[PDB]
Amino acid sequence: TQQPIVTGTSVISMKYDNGVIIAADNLGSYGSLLRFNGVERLIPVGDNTVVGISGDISDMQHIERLLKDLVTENAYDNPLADAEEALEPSYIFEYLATVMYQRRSKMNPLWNAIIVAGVQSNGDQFLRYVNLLGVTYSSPTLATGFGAHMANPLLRKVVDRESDIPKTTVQVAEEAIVNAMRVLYYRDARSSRNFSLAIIDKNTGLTFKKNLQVENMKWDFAKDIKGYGTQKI
Amino acid sequence: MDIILGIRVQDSVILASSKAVTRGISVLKDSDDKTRQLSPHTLMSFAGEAGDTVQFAEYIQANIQLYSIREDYELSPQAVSSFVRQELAKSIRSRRPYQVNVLIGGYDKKKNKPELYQIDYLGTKVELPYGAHGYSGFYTFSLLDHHYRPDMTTEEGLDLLKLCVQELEKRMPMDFKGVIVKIVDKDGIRQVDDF
Amino acid sequence: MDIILGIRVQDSVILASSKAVTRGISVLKDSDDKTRQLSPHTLMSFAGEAGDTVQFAEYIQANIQLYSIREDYELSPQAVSSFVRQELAKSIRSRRPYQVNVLIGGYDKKKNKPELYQIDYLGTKVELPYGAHGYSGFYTFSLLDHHYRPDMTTEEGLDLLKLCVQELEKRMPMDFKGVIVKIVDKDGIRQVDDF
Amino acid sequence: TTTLAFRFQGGIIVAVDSRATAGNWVASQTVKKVIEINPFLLGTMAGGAADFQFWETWLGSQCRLHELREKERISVAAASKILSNLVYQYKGAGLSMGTMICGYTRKEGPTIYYVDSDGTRLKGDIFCVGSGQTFAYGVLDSNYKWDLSVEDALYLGKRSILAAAHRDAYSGGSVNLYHVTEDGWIYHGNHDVGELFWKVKEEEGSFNNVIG
Amino acid sequence: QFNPYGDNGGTILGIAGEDFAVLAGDTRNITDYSINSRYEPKVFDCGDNIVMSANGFAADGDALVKRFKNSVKWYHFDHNDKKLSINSAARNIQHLLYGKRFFPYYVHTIIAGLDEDGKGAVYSFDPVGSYEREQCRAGGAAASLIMPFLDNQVNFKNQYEPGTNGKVKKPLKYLSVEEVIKLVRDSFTSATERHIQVGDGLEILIVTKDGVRKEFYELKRD
Amino acid sequence: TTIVGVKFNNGVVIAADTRSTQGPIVADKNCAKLHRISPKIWCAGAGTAADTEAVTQLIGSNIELHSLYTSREPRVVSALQMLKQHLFKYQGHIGAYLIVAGVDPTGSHLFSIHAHGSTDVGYYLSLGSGSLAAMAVLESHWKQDLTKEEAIKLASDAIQAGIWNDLGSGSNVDVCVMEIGKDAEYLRNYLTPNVREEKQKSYKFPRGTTAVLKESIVNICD
Amino acid sequence: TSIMAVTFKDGVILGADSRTTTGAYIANRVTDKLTRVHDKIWCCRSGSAADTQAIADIVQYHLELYTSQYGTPSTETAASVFKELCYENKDNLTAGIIVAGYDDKNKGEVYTIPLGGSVHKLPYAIAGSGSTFIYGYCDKNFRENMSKEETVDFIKHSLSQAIKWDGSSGGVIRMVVLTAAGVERLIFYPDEYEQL
Amino acid sequence: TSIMAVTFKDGVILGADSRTTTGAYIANRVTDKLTRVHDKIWCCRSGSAADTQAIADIVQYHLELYTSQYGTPSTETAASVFKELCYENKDNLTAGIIVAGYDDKNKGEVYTIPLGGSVHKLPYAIAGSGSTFIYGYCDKNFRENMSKEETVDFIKHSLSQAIKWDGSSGGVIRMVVLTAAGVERLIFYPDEYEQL
Amino acid sequence: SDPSSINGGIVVAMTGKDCVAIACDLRLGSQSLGVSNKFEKIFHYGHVFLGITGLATDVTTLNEMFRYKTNLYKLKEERAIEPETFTQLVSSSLYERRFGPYFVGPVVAGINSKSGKPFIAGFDLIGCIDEAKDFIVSGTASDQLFGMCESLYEPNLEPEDLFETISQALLNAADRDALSGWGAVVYIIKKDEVVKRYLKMRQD
Ligand SMILES: *[C@@](C)(CO)[C@](*)(O)[C@H](Cc1ccccc1)NC(=O)[C@H](Cc1ccc(OC)cc1)NC(=O)[C@H](C)NC(=O)CN1CCOCC1
Ligand SMILES: *[C@@](C)(CO)[C@](*)(O)[C@H](Cc1ccccc1)NC(=O)[C@H](Cc1ccc(OC)cc1)NC(=O)[C@H](C)NC(=O)CN1CCOCC1
Ligand SMILES: *[C@@](C)(CO)[C@](*)(O)[C@H](Cc1ccccc1)NC(=O)[C@H](Cc1ccc(OC)cc1)NC(=O)[C@H](C)NC(=O)CN1CCOCC1
Ligand SMILES: [Mg+2]
Ligand SMILES: [Mg+2]
Ligand SMILES: [Mg+2]
Ligand SMILES: [Mg+2]
Repeated sequence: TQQPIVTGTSVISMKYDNGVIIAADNLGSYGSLLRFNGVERLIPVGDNTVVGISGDISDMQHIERLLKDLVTENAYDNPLADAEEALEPSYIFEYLATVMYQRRSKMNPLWNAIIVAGVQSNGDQFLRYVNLLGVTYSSPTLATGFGAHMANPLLRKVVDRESDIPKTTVQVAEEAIVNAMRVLYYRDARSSRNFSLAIIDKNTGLTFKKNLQVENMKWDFAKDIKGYGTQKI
Repeated sequence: MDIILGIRVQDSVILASSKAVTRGISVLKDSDDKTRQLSPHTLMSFAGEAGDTVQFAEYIQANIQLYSIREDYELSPQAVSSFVRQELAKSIRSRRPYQVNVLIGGYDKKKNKPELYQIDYLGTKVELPYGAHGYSGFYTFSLLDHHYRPDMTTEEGLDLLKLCVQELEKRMPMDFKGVIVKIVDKDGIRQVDDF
Repeated sequence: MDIILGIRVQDSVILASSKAVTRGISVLKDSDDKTRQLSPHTLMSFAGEAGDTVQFAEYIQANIQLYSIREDYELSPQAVSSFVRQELAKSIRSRRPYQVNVLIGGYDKKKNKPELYQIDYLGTKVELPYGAHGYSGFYTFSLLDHHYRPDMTTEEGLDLLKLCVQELEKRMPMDFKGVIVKIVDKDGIRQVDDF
Repeated sequence: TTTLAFRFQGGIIVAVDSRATAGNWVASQTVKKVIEINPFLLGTMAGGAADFQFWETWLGSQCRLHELREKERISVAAASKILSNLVYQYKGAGLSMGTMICGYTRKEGPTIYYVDSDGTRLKGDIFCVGSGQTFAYGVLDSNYKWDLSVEDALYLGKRSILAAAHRDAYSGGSVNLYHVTEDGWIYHGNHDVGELFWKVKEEEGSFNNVIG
Repeated sequence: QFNPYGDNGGTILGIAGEDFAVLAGDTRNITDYSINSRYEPKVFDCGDNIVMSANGFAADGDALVKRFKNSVKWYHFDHNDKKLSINSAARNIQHLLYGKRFFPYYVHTIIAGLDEDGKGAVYSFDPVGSYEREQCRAGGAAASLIMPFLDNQVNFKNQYEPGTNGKVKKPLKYLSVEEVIKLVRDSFTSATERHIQVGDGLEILIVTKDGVRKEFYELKRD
Repeated sequence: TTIVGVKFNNGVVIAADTRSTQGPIVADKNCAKLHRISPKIWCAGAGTAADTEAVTQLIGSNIELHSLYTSREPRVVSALQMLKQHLFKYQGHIGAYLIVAGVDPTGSHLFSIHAHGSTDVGYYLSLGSGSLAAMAVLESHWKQDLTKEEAIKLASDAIQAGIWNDLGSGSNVDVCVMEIGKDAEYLRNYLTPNVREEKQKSYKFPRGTTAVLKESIVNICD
Repeated sequence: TSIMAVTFKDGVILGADSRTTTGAYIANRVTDKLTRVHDKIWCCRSGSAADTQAIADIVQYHLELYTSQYGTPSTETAASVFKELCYENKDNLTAGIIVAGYDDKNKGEVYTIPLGGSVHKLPYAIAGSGSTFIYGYCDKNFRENMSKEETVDFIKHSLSQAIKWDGSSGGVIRMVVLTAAGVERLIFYPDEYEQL
Repeated sequence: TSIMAVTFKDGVILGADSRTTTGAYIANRVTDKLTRVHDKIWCCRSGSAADTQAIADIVQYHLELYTSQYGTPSTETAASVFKELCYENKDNLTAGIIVAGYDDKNKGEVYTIPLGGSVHKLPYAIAGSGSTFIYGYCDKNFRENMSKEETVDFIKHSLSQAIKWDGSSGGVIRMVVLTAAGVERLIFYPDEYEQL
Repeated sequence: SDPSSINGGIVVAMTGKDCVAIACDLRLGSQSLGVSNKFEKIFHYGHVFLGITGLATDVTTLNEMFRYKTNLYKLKEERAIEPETFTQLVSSSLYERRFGPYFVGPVVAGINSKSGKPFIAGFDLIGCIDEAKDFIVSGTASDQLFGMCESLYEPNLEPEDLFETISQALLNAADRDALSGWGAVVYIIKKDEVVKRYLKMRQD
């Protein structure tokens, strides 16, 4: 039995025609205190997978070490470690999913919501979710925390079902993700302006973007708003 | 309090009520009459929370007797039961509700028919051929379902009632010290002394 | 379970134990023997938590019978009672304690004396002229205080015991369906069939 | 639930209802509350369903291993005690069980043991277990005799379940009858309460309160 | 305090014919008032012509199916590739479920297939292992909506022969695969209308002697 | 519930879904959440259904009496003041979450009220269980100087977001447009994107299927 | 909330963020927490939105009725009416109010009223959840008899930090200037204050 | 507690107050919250006195045994051992520890370990109950590559404010300077820092 | 101790072509114990029919209350109350007891005598009006009734066909609910004739 202390907020993601995009802000909250601002919550595994983590940061750092150790262990006695027998997104996910469910079954969970985004060896897009309860699910768009409530509605307007994936380009997809991050900054009280974004493409590979900022924000209309009803001046 | 039964037959209503008053680990009394005569042809048995039962029974009794004097007329069992139900229906949303369950056995002189009404503390009224309150029903109802006929005589009703008391005495955990039986018919109310 | 009594007289120990087995609002059985013979001249009655009672009684019985076979010798009532007490004394600090109260009636063949031991579930042993467990004591003890003499015969003890059962049947709330009476003396253990 | 079993001249009658509820919701009308432990032993369901099922199936495995080792049919006493000792180990853990272990052997004759999740083990002539046990008891007690016929005994058990099926909201569906003899149990069919009620009402004249 | 259970919603439905059996289930996955996935299958082919679904808490549901699938695999290794009969699978699942009696799998389980006489078979389980063979069973969030409809349309309950004074019942008969699928589709569209956790899509797995076939139908996405 | 309000050039528009729930069950598939306080002051309500209706009617009744007393068309701030003071008095026990909008001699207005009696002002607002799905759309697509047709589009799009993504919202979209110098136009079922598909089968029973015990004519006349 | 009021040479300035929260969700990102109870008597609102709103309305009613009979009320009088409501209803209220006003005799004045309903007259006052993070900063940087431009910078820099650290605070920084000249509303957007 | 550690040009400086409380009673007004786990690796302790003490002792034991086998440990290594204890025993600990050390390769380094057991490497770190009041101040006033005298003034002024506002903090301001030159202990009394 | 499921019971209403149907079970119990198999839950005031599920004492009390109110209505208005108007009276009456409510699930059914339009409506315990073209359900087997009605129902059914549909909806829903059943009644309502039929159902 736990309670989360230092926490990370929404992780959002979606599929597009050639790959997957995933994003998460760089904040480590300590309750209402916005304590840490340099926290990277997207962690690449190889050149074909990105694990996005929300929830408890101490448990996130534990999961980082496990993934780091998984790459080391896979390389042992493996001449094809950088080829056919490299770590797939599906392998990395199933490993984490196993751990998350085992920990919940011992009444001592890793207090996280995790999204594993990547591209398989045959070119297929991989995007699947897992959390502290061991619950797993996949969808064209996936998001955690507030992202589930606010991002998914926006991302589902682009890709509403399977057949919309080939029709969606990387430009259109990234635009939707960056827009979703702005909306979350408007509305999530435990979000920051600074964030990271990762694109895993079947052709161009892994593109990791750091130190992005929410921009083109609408605040100007605030000056006209006066009082809460009957106030004029 | 605990066991109160009622059986409506062809020409009468029969009420059986347990004699025990227990308070604690002690049976304080074994000859308690858990009933009041509301009018010459209407009888009400009662069971529930201590104090509340008699207080309620006597309060109803006073009201019906007041009506009788004012109008020089006896209210029908249906009318009395409706009055009693409304009083309990008020009670349930009071600061401190009466926790009393009742059976009203009466003979309607205008219809020349016996009538049995079962009313719980919430104010839930039902007319029945046979009725019971508390755990008693869990034994008696199925027994009456089997053996009861609508055209029975008073003597047949008493034998049917003996069958119920025997079953209760066999399977009930608590000693309720037998029952006082009373019959309501065209000639009014009378008590069976040897049961 | 519920009522277990015990009376030590001049030449014997008499144990009375209720026959009822109640489960909910139903008396499941009315002929239950709440006792086990530990050895030819030692009898133990028991009352308490369901299941635990018989499980404990039979476990003790097995141990005493094992001792008898090993040594070709009967343990004294004092020795048996001490063994039983220690088992209950262990039990009380276990993960799940036996919730069983017992009376041990026995005849010591070396001393030629009857002996009655009362032991509760905590392991609290006392030798007594007359004993009881549960609410039974609250009626019987004062009655025995008055009527009991130490030089009484077995027949006088049974009449004294009848006096107790009558009082319990009068004032106890629950119907315990009478008692099975057993006598322990120099000639061993025998049951009174008509009580 | 309503289950009963009683000893008589012709052996044992076992009768059970068929309903299973989860709160007010009727989960099943076709449940089997009699377990066929082996061709000579029967057990009844009341309380936990999986428990009764799981552990009385297990009991049958223990009874089979007994007669393989001892080259002799297991006694009803021994079989019932294997179950009661087992549930006693689990006492506190939350097992829910109320069952009649019913059988007919040479040394014992017809025998019924009430076994409980509290650890209670009672030998007896008549037992009724379940939410509608009190209704069944009323019919049984007023009509039971040791010198009943196999035909009349079967009906009494059927009629007693019907009584409970009617009044008890958590009992009904259908009635399963069994008749236990020394050469084994004999199934006496599934009887829908919906059809049985009207059939009994007319032929017997009972249930005059109900309009048909 | 940490709560190890959750509710992933959804609903499932199994019907048995004369020489076939269907096991249907909606493809929606939820937590609270959010949709996790519009297409997340929970009806699985487990081999040996056995289809299975464990609806309720998805994590427990996936764990159970995974374990049973593995049970089938080891049955082949240990017993010379013998086919696991539907009745044997049912008993095996009871031991899987009851194995966690005091920390249960929060799922209503249903399996479907053909018995050893080639006839359609549906078995249904409670969370802790009690099971029963039936012609008909709905499970999950909308079970209470669908099940009484099945009683009426599959088992012809409360339906009497016209003009017989309610004395002769409507006779029981096997339904065609075409007729069964109609009832499944109407059951789920009706459940989708009145239950918020039911919708998005319907996936049916049909089991005949020839193998396991699939059919998919859109459901309302609101 | 999902409800929204959007300001535009010459007025204000409000919209709402049409789902009503008791637990996970859809009680009403086409309820009316848009409420008339006065001819040109309309209210969208979320929360306890009876409370939003009762409180909107009471204030509406008093607004009419006030309008007759003062010989003036009612103002939105009067309805706002009367609603919040009423809701504050009951310390949140009257669970009404309202979006108040309308036109009056002062101009066009848009407010929100919470159950405990707090009010907000804004150009775009959303309340209810699907307010986050709606607000996501509003935050993405809203701009200053919207036209009438643009505001209706934005509003209904925000409601649709709730309909599809929120399980507490569904069925249809109701709209009410309140423009200055014009009559308010109430557009009941402005969109109906959740029409039930044709059923696979007709369940019309053969006459005489149901068994009957008694028949009798009921007297409704004097 | 993060709110504050600061006296200076020409009068007093009130300052506030614009974030309203229901849990971690921002119900309103453009809230106006600075409210007028009289021409040149204003207040900052923190705590329960419904409570502070109901109180402010009652005070505005009282001061309007005061003005009708006895002319312009003092800032102290306004604070006294606030106190009276907050103290007598302390069991049913969650309101932390800062009262600030401009007299011509008394110049700028600031009264803070915490949860209990006590009154405290101060040179400057800070309040709300985000104020905890700027006690150190404000104490080190406040000076008496500052200019308008200095006081605006003091509030802007202070609330900027309060906003930066407090998740319950954010949006725009509203301000209201109270001097003999009149009433002036100021607004400052994230793109400006965040990079201070 | 109010505690902090600040990196600068020549290395790193740790700082702390001296107040230990059991309720509102000050059990020790001259506490030493800066503790040595290695020659030039020190830590600031906040939270449970018994927990942080037991942890620090175990770490000192681990680093002593590390030194016997593998020579001088890195500051990161020391922080890793602290984390390992704090994370794995998170259910039974209340410890907020700042680890600070001086390598010759890595110069000054600061790692903060909050309640959960997470690790965060920072230019400077603040912690303890009194740190809440100086987030605003410290953020505005911290600069990288400060001098020794500037860093001492930064810590002194910061903790002075933390002490001023936090009742759970007070007494003397202890400091420990970690550079290539060696280890220097500094102390500052109320009469000096209070009137800053 | 959940007032709405102590006694048990159900009510369902449907519309057809120029007709309406309202039906109810006959059970009254005290949790598990079945007490009465004659407890009708449908009442009428003129041509306006009202069904009420829930706590039985409140069912009885409200019937008595609406008889009281409709009788005064008729005396003052000099005409029978219509279904639309009566629906509003029920809603008002229930909301009057907002913070101490009657634990009931009422259902109004009837044909407007002026316009001839079939009308049905439902309420929650607190007064919220649920109007419907097709059907209204209420009681301890409301989930079951929702499932039966949503599949079995079709528009514009003739009175004789509508009877079969509503009856099968109630019977099969009741049989999957422990606290409902023990007999049933169906009212078929045309413009100027009303037929009442007692159904044969399983008595467990
Ligand atoms: C969406 C559907 C929330 O899910 C809306 O808030 C909607 C608003 C609405 C509906 C119809 C007409 C106007 C406005 N709310 C509901 O449909 C509401 C949901 C709800 C249920 C229970 C609540 O408990 C505090 C709060 C909201 N549904 C109802 O009010 C239904 C009709 N009635 C009940 O559930 C009966 N409840 C009412 C509250 O008191 C206890 C009994
Ligand atoms: C910051 C954001 C947090 O303290 C401010 O104090 C802010 C002040 C404010 C807000 C709007 C307009 C003017 C001034 N307070 C809030 O935004 C406030 C947070 C809060 C709620 C309840 C409290 O105790 C009763 C204390 C602080 N938010 C609200 O009032 C919102 C609109 N409503 C709710 O959170 C619903 N509450 C009602 C009270 O009961 C708990 C649920
Ligand atoms: C400031 C004063 C308050 O947070 C510091 O964190 C300070 C840190 C410190 C103290 C001494 C030496 C080095 C560092 N903490 C305390 O003084 C601490 C307060 C505290 C106690 C318990 C806590 O949770 C378990 C958190 C903070 N004081 C103590 O530990 C004192 C000596 N003991 C007690 O208060 C007795 N406690 C023991 C734990 O259970 C509650 C009763
Ligand atoms: Mg029944
Ligand atoms: Mg939806
Ligand atoms: Mg400790
Ligand atoms: Mg101090």
